[PDB]
Amino acid sequence: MQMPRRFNTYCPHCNEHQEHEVEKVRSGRQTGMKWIDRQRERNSGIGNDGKFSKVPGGDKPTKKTDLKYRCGECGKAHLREGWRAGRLEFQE
Amino acid sequence: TGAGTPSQGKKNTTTHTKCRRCGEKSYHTKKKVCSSCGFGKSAKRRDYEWQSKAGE
Amino acid sequence: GRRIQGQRRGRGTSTFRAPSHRYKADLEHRKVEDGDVIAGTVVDIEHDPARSAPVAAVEFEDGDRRLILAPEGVGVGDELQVGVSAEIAPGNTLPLAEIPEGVPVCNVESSPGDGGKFARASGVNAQLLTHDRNVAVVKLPSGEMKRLDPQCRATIGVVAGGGRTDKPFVKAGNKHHKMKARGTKWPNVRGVAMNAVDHPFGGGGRQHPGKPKSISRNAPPGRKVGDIASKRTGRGG
Amino acid sequence: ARSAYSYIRDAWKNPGDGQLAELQWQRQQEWRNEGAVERIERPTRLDKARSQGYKAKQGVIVARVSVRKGSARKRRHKAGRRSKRQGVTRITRRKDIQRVAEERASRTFPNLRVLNSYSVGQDGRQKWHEVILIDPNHPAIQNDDDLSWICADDQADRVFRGLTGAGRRNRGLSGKGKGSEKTRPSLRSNGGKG
RNA sequence: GCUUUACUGCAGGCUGUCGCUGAGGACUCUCACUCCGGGAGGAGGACACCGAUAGCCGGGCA
RNA sequence: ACUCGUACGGUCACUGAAUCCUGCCCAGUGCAGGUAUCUGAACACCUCGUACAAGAGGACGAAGGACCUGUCAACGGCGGG
RNA sequence: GAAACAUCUCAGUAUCGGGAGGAACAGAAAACGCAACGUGAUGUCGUUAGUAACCGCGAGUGAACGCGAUACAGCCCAAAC
Ligand SMILES: [Cl-]
Ligand SMILES: [Cl-]
Ligand SMILES: [Cl-]
Ligand SMILES: [Cl-]
Ligand SMILES: [K+]
Ligand SMILES: [Mg+2]
Ligand SMILES: [Mg+2]
Ligand SMILES: [Mg+2]
Ligand SMILES: [Mg+2]
Ligand SMILES: [Mg+2]
Ligand SMILES: [Mg+2]
Ligand SMILES: [Mg+2]
Ligand SMILES: [Mg+2]
Ligand SMILES: [Mg+2]
Ligand SMILES: [Mg+2]
Ligand SMILES: [Mg+2]
Ligand SMILES: [Mg+2]
Ligand SMILES: [Mg+2]
Ligand SMILES: [Mg+2]
Ligand SMILES: [Mg+2]
Ligand SMILES: [Mg+2]
Ligand SMILES: [Mg+2]
Ligand SMILES: [Mg+2]
Ligand code: NA
Ligand code: NA
Ligand code: NA
Ligand code: NA
Ligand code: NA
Ligand code: NA
Ligand code: NA
Ligand code: NA
Ligand code: NA
Ligand code: NA
Ligand code: NA
Repeated sequence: MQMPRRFNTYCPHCNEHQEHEVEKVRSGRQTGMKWIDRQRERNSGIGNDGKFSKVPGGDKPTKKTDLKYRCGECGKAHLREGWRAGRLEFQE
Repeated sequence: TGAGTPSQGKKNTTTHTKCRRCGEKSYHTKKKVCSSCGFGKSAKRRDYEWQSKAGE
Repeated sequence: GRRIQGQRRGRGTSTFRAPSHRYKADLEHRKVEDGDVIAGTVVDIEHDPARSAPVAAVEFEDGDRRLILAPEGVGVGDELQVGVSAEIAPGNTLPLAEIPEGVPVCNVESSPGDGGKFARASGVNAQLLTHDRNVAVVKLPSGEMKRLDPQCRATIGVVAGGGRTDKPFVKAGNKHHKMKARGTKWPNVRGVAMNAVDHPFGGGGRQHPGKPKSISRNAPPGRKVGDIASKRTGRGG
Repeated sequence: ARSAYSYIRDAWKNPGDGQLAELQWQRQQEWRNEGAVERIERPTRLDKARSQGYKAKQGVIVARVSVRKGSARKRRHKAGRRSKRQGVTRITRRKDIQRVAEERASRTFPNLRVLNSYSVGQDGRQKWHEVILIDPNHPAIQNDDDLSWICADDQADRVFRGLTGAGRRNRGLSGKGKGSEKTRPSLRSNGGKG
C-alpha cells in the first residue's frame, strides 16, 4: 500500500499535533558484547550446544509495518503498532 | 551336527585347575592365570566392587 | 556396522600374516668396506618360498655363506663379485655409477647400502639410462623414471623365473597352494555379496553397489573401498 | 650484595635468550637421547632446587624426567555415548605434566619420597622437569631439622596422594578465600566438583 | 539392528597457521630435527615428524 | 600387519570356465585433473573503537566450492511426441 | 528425569587405575570485604538458604562471607650477612 512520507498527527513528546516524517526502521548493528553473546561462547563445547545449536526459523507470508514517526519540530521519534502489509511505499 | 548333546562329547580338555595361591579350581592351566584370585596376572589379589551391591 | 575385512587385516592376526617362519632368507646385498675384493662361488640354486622364484646360495671368500637374489643365468660353479671394481657381468653387484648405461639391472637400492628394494620379482628388471656425478636415472618395471644416487648398488641382469605369470592357475586348488605361502586372506567374497552391516556395498534385494565405486582419497578406513581415488575408470575414451 | 644464585635465577627467567639459550639447544640434544627418568648428580637450576628444599647432602636425590606435551592420549568411545561425551581430541587430563613427571620419578625410586620439582624447559614434543627426592631412611636425613619431617609414616607416597607442592596447586588449594569452596579441604570431600 | 543428500555430533583424511625453528614473493645455506650407512660418512632440512589450532570432506562411528 | 615381500608385486573393488561379443549417453551423482576470475577460516598485518580489552571493518587468501575438462568393465540411463 | 530429545539431568554417581593412616585431608592469609576506628590458621556441626548464582532462563541445579558452637597453636626454610 501507499503512505505519505510526512503528515500531521499526535506527538506524545510535544503533547500536541505536528508534522511527522515516517521512516522504515533500519536494523541496528550488533556489538557482540551482550550477555547472550558471552553465554554462547561460554556454553559452547564438545557435542551439541543446546539452544546454540539451533538455526533461524522461517517467514510469515506478510510482515507487519515497522516504522518510526519523527516529530518535525522536537526531532523525537515514537513507535506505533504495525499492520500487515505486503509492500509499503511512501508518497514523496 | 547338533550344538547340544552331540557336541558335549569332545570335552576332555583340562583348563581350570586347583590354584596354588587361593585353592580354588580356577587356575587356567593353558593360560597360567587364576580367574578367581588373579594369580599369574597380578601380585595384588583380584577383587572388584561389582562383586557386591553398590551400597555394600 | 562391523569392521570391514580390510580393517581385520591390520591387526596382524594369524589369518592375515605371512608364514614367515617358513621363509628362507631376507635378500639383501652384502656389505663391503671398499676395494671390491669380495667374490664368492655359487654353491646351489634353491626355491624361494616368499617369491615363487629361484635364489642362489653363494659361498664368499671370507667364509660367508648367504642366499642371494638370483638373476637369470646364474649357475653352480659361477663366480660372482660384489664391489666398486666388480666385473660387468650378469649376477655381479656394483654401484650404479660403475654400471654402463643401457644395461638391464635388478635389486636396485633406494638409498645406498639398504640392500636393494626395486625390481626383485620374477623376470623383471630396471633399465639404467643416464649417468652423472649427481644422479643416476633408472627406469623401473612400472615404467617410471627414477632419480637415484649413483652410489646405490644393484645387480646386473634380469631377475630369474621370468614368465611365471604366462601360465594360468586353471583351478582353485593351485591358487590355494600359492596363497598359503603369502600374507593374504583367500578366497575373496565380493562386497556386494555381503550384508549391509559387513560392507559399504552390502545389502539390497539384488547385488549391486548402493553408490558410485569411486571413493575419495580422504575417505576413512571402513569406508575406503571400491575404486580408490580413481582418476578414471573403464576402458573407453 | 647479589648472591651467585640470583644469577642462575635471572638467567632462567628467559630460557630463550643469552647463554642459557645456547646451553639448552646443546643439552636437549643429549636429553632427547636419555631415558624417561635420569638421575643427575647436580641440579640444572641450583637456585630453584635450594629454594625448594634441596641440600648437597646424603640421601638427597635429583632426577630429570621427560613427559610428552599435549592433551590426553585418549581412546574413542566403544559403546553408546551422548554427544557431550563423544569427544577425544579436545579432552585434557586434570593432572598437569609436572605432576605426571613427579609420579614417574617416584616410581623409579620406590624407597624415596618426592620433596618438590621444577621445570627445565621443553622442545616441540616433550617437557622436562627435575624432581628432588629424599631418602626417609638415611640417618643424614633423619637427623636434619629441616628435612626429617618427610620421614614420618604419613608422608609415605605423598606424591601419589597430591601432597606435593605441584599436587596442592593443581588441586586448587592456592587460594584461601573466594574460589576455593570446592577444593579445600579436599576435592573428594567436596564431591569432585573442584 | 540397518540405511541415507533426516537432526546433531564424533573419529579419520586434506589444507593454512603457531611452537620445535637456525644462518645469509622468489632464493641460498647448516646447526636443530628426520632418514640411509657397521663406521667414516651420505640424503634431506628448518620442511617433514610431533604438540596446538583453524577451514573443507567426513553414516567410518555415536 | 602386509613384509625374510618390491609392479611378473600387493592392496581395493566388479564380473565369474570356454566360444561369439560387449552399442549409444559425462546432463545429475561420484572420483580425478585444471582453473583468469568469483567465493573461501584462523594467526600475523592495516583502520576504527577502548589510556588497555571486549568489538566492528579491511587487506591477503590454503584446501574446498563456483567454473572448465577427463572418466560408465563409475553410480546409473537408453523415452513421449 | 526433562512426560520425545541434543545442552541440562541422573552424576563427578556406578565402575576402573594409583596410594596413606588409625584416622585421612586441610592449616597459620598475596584471606575476609555484615566497607569497617571491623574479623583474624584449618576441619566439622547448627544456621545463613533453597538465599546469591546457573539453566532449551525449561525441567532442574545451587554456594559463600557472617553468626552460634566444637576444638584450639603456632612455626621451619630459601636469600641477605
Ligand atoms: Cl515497514
Ligand atoms: Cl597371485
Ligand atoms: Cl612420594
Ligand atoms: Cl568479619
Ligand atoms: K542422557
Ligand atoms: Mg559444540
Ligand atoms: Mg551356540
Ligand atoms: Mg627379506
Ligand atoms: Mg590375474
Ligand atoms: Mg595364510
Ligand atoms: Mg568372489
Ligand atoms: Mg546374503
Ligand atoms: Mg554401512
Ligand atoms: Mg550379479
Ligand atoms: Mg551386479
Ligand atoms: Mg574431611
Ligand atoms: Mg631406522
Ligand atoms: Mg546411525
Ligand atoms: Mg525423557
Ligand atoms: Mg520441555
Ligand atoms: Mg551438579
Ligand atoms: Mg565470601
Ligand atoms: Mg636454622
Ligand atoms: Na564456564
Ligand atoms: Na549392495
Ligand atoms: Na617413591
Ligand atoms: Na570446578
Ligand atoms: Na533388531
Ligand atoms: Na554424467
Ligand atoms: Na560427470
Ligand atoms: Na518421559
Ligand atoms: Na524414547
Ligand atoms: Na541448560
Ligand atoms: Na553481626
